[PDB]
Amino acid sequence: AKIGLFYGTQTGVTQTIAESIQQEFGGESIVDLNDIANADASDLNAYDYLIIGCPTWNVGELQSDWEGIYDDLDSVNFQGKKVAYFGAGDQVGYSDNFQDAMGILEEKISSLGSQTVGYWPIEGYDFNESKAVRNNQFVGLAIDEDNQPDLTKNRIKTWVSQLKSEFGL
Ligand SMILES: Cc1cc2nc3c(=O)[nH]c(=O)nc-3n(C[C@H](O)[C@H](O)[C@H](O)COP(=O)(O)O)c2cc1C
Repeated sequence: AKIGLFYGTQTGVTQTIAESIQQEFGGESIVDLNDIANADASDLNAYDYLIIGCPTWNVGELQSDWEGIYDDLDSVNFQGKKVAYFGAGDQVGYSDNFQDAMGILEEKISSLGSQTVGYWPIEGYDFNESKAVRNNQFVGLAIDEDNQPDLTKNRIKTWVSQLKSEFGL
């Protein structure tokens, strides 16, 4: 598969989202699914297209597995790669840090030469601050199973549909 999806999860929500995304793209022949806990930063070198999934924890912090590999990202050559992002979060309980992890990873990875694709509009959400917002759009798909579980299915479908174009599909 030409697309590599790497996710991190604490309670399993980001994993479920990741599995749905793979399914929407067309299955394992289209998208390789990997838990970042079982990977090396160098594993990211193999793809032209990447999808990064990471939930935010403990007030604007990266999920533990992403935190662990964070300093190793500098060794990956992101030049020429197109990267999309997604994350699970809680806009009500953490309105001042909603989807912060997604924003932290995007800032790092994009500064290393990659091009971010898959921006998502902020309509329908209610939050105060987020490090994942640029030009009034999220840098990736913001899922909220804690407060908006009924919107998830459609959010994934629409986002994947828009992504296909960007990933030469
Ligand atoms: C104690 C605690 C702190 C959290 N901190 C944040 C936060 O700062 N920002 C946010 O958007 N969500 C935050 N969340 C919400 C989680 O990201 C959300 O529950 C998500 O579904 C967890 O996904 P996981 O199963 O993939 O780890 C927090 C959740 C808990 C329980």
